[PDB]
Amino acid sequence: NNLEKELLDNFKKNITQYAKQLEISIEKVYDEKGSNAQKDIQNLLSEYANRQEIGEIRFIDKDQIIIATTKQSNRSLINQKANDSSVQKALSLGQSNDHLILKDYGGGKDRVWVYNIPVKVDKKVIGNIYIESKINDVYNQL
Amino acid sequence: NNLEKELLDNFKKNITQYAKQLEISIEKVYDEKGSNAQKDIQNLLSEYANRQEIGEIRFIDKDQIIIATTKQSNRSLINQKANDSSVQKALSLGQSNDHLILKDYGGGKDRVWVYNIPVKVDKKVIGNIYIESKINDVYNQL
Repeated sequence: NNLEKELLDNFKKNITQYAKQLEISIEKVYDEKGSNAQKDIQNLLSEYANRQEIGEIRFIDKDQIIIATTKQSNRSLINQKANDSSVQKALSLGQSNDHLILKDYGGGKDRVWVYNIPVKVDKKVIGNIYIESKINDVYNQL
Repeated sequence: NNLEKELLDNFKKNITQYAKQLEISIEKVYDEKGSNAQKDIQNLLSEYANRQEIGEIRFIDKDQIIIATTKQSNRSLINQKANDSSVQKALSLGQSNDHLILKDYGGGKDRVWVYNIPVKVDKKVIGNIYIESKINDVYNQL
């Protein structure tokens, strides 16, 4: 019955927990590790991207330039501006948001759950983690 | 100064990217192409082995039998068990690892960077890609 509801909740919870870990790890690049942060960020992102349920992670800085992406095909978007309202809102409001979108990666219009989490280090919004997660597979694992 | 650091990072990045491509290609043998997989695996491995900076690639299956190797001299190790802890750990933990070892291929003890990447197809660890890369030449190209 509502195994479906628990499956989606658990999926949501995992993603949020991933995203928090990634946000803290990026803070820790500054606060503890120091100090080529883009490289440090790209590596962390590409690590986290290794979950099958994550389709893409990007890091968009406070000037809204994309400085890392985990997708092969979008590497050309690195060092470009991000044309995205949910990202601008996170950068501007300094709070997280999530939303569903429809995206055709080439297999059909897929249900994708986007999560944005601003990265705030010592009182400054330095950027935003943008995550596409494959909420589709929740119905596949269902 | 730290041209050295960038050279090693770039070397590491390339190898990781190779290994990911090879892992996906082996998944795609099952998911898309079908269906004499050992032959399919040996060919892919021997293809990828064509980079000068790759010294050997082996594929070790979940039972830890070596089913492909790109080295002439080790062809006798094909269809033998792999006596290797970094391989067992990848198969068991289902995550990638890397490590440095010292290996004398006959020219002296060389610095070799080993990368292991488990191959997971539709939720099963089916095996592990083991790569020896010639981190030595980074200091030669240096």
